[PDB]
Amino acid sequence: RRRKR
Amino acid sequence: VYQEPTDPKFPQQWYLSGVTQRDLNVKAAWAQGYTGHGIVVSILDDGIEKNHPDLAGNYDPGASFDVNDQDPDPQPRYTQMNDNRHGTRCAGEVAAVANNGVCGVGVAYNARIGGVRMLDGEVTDAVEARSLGLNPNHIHIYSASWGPEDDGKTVDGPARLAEEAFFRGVSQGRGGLGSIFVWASGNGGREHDSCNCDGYTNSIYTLSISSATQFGNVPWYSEACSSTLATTYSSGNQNEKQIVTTDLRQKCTESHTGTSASAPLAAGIIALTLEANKNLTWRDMQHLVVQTSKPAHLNANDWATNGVGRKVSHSYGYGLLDAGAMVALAQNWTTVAPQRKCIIDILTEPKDIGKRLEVRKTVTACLGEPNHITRLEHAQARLTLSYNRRGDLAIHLVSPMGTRSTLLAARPHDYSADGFNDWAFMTTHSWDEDPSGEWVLEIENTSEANNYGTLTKFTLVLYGTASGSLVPR
Ligand SMILES: [Ca+2]
Ligand SMILES: [Ca+2]
Ligand SMILES: [Ca+2]
Ligand SMILES: [Cl-]
Ligand code: NA
Ligand code: NA
Ligand code: NA
Repeated sequence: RRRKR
Repeated sequence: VYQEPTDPKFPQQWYLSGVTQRDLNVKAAWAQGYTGHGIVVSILDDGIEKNHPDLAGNYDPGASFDVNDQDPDPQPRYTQMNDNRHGTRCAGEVAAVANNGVCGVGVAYNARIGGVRMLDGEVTDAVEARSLGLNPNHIHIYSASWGPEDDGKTVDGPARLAEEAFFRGVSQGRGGLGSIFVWASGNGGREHDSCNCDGYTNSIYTLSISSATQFGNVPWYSEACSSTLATTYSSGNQNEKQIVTTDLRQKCTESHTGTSASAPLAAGIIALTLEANKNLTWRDMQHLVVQTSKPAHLNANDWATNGVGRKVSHSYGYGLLDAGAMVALAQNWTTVAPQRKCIIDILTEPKDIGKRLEVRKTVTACLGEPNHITRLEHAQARLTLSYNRRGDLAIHLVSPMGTRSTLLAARPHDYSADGFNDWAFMTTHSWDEDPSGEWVLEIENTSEANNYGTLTKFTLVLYGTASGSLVPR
């Protein structure tokens, strides 16, 4: 994903 | 006489209080009467279990939305792997209900808590912007335990809509006082990542928060950089305790970990601080953090004293948050002057980097102009350069008061030949210094390889004011 947890 | 919470897992919340002094001094704030009443915090994450027995009492639908599915209900999507537990864990750190016989307590256990479901799906620029810009006259504090990949080779930050959301939030949010954006500085420690290569943490509009282990050490996942402002406790090795919070499926966990746990604790402390003075601006809040944070007994090999006598580390910023000190200093805080911005274009010609490049420049910091700055807040070195292997570069910036900020440390995995395109490396380490005088930028090849490139632009951007200084520490 473009942003990660 | 203040009575501490009776919740069953409160005794395991070692980071909130204790005789030992290895805590965030949160009970001291509670005893002054600040528990978060009237403050609204939103967790921007993968959802929030709004019916959790330790969140339902504080849940605020006005602080919540589901951006992934475009509906008001941020309930997490339930899966066998419990993938979407992350936001619920973060929310309980801020605002888990107190004295209800369930799990532990939030830092701001009387605050109102919401969540934006935005990580469980494609996280586009528009998705971030709609989450950062959610109900900005109702939500006071936004907490983000997410960001660009921590592989140690990415350089990425907010795209246009997200950056527009940051500026709208700090300018018009919270009645013109400015939305408070709290960010986790990153989990890229094992990859030798730098949190200055993350535009969210590197932003001046976010309070970037790093982690310390129970025994006061730099956790394995920690990223060092100059943009980090302060620190809260989180997890470490398996002999060190972890974070206690609400878990998915109405459970309680004592094993919340990583950078993800540090930002919500900071958001809770900032919520207590806002209750103590609701008129604080977004910049006020950063000043409070700088002045009150505590280096003592945090172990790092890079502690340095800046030009105004404050100890600062690239692992920890100004040190551990101190909730009691925050709420005390907030009560009679005088609002800072409007923010000035002094732009200094440094280069008169491109410069070959080679093995080592040093650029010296004496500046007046807009002397004689309305944007004259004698009291620095953030400073940026906005750099445009080409290089054949980006991760071999180390970049340092020295202020006129002698404070050396590491803008970029070597990143072994960063093989990129794409260089930096006006990347705004930020340092908090010269806060309250006079920025008049000689600044020094150093760019060096840390490898033995015959690397090559050119620095084509260096803009020094100074933010701050011209009044209100304290006698140096
Ligand atoms: Ca939904
Ligand atoms: Ca509870
Ligand atoms: Ca990172
Ligand atoms: Cl600006
Ligand atoms: Na404003
Ligand atoms: Na930041
Ligand atoms: Na000077």
